[PDB]
Amino acid sequence: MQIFVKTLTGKTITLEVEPSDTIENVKAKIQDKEGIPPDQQRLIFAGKQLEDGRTLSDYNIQKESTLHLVLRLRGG
Amino acid sequence: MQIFVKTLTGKTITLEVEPSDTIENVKAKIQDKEGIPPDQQRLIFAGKQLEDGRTLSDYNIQKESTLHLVLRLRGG
Amino acid sequence: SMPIILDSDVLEVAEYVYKTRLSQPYTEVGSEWEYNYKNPTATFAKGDGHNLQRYITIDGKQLHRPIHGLAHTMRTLMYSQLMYCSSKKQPSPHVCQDGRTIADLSELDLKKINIAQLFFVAGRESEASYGDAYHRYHLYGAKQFEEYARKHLTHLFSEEEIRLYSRCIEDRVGDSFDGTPEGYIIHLSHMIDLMRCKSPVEVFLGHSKGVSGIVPTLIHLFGKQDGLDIMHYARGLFAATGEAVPYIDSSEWPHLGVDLSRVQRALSIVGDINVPGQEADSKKTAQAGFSVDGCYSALTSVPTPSWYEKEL
Repeated sequence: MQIFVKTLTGKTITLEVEPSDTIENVKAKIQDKEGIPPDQQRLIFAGKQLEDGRTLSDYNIQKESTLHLVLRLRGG
Repeated sequence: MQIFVKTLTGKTITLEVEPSDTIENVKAKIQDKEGIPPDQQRLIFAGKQLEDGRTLSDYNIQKESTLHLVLRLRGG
Repeated sequence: SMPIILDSDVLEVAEYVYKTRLSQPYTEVGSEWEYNYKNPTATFAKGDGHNLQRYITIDGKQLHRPIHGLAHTMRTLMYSQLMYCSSKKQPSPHVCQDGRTIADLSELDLKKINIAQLFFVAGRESEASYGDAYHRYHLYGAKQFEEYARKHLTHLFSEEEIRLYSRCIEDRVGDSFDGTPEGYIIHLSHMIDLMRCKSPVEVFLGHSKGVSGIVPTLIHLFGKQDGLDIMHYARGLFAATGEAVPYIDSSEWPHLGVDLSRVQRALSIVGDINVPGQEADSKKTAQAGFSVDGCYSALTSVPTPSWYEKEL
């Protein structure tokens, strides 16, 4: 299924994911696509900061949901 | 006589001064209007930093001159 | 309007805090600080976040703790000065548990508050913000404040005041945010700056059921005009210090996985709102992060709201 990941300034990507995928795996997908280290990725959904060991389905993340990514400095 | 000061926020203000006023007296008048302590003030005219115990007349600062206020640095 | 100015004695304390704490690397980091809720007592960590955003690199130099560094800390002082003015204009300011309001504070109290705020996040040893880490880090900052106060600030603070401001920094589980106006204004200032690192949910809708957003909270306290002006001022400080400035887009609020009742409430308070974002800037990030000179030069460059005034 596809989800959206948007930075706080509104730069958007999609990812191809499954409900059981861990947050750690989502961050590795972001690193693959955009080159951002997982340790620079603070991800937020429905007001909650996401924990590596939990799954998309643990947060009720579904098809065409939007996650926010708090990136401090591209290339930093 | 009237002179102008460009403040730290870029706003223009007016002061009433005499040629015989010291740079210290000038910074006091800026404190009285804007609340910026004399310590934090560095005043620039015609690209020269102005020194506390000189007078406006010493710098040939005449009516309707504009001074630039910048932050006096502490080295940290 | 008048400019927002910090006292020179306050700027000396900011230099000490920067040199001894805010410039320093986080220490609760590495393989021993990783976390998995499935095997929770596996490492020293008790929750997630210890390895998040530890530092960023600008021209080959590391800027440690960029989310809780100098620029964050100094922006909070500007906000308390601004809210002091707004509270004194309010017909009916907020009454804290001690019966006192922000409008009852003196200019000397604001100086004291400003000093305490410099230490509020100084005790952090990572970006971890789960309860145990959060509370330990606020305890550490409180003790760093008390040590410095006794060494250099006993002409300003009595021992009773040192303990009162230390308890504010500690932000104990059992204490309310609005126990006193000194503590309330410290929490409100921190609250405003969260816009740098929170999504639209926390900012406008409230992070959970029964919690007001950041911006609704300012509108309830200061009225819609002044609350929105405070928000925009913070944004201005963000741009000056090279933060990523978030976009605002109320048409997106219903699509972020939150209940429709929280979205209706936010629209009735805030109104429709749309404001562009702005990308972070490395040179400004460095200027504001590496020195009090740099940081205070940026902050004092930003125009203040039209209604800002101070008695001189």
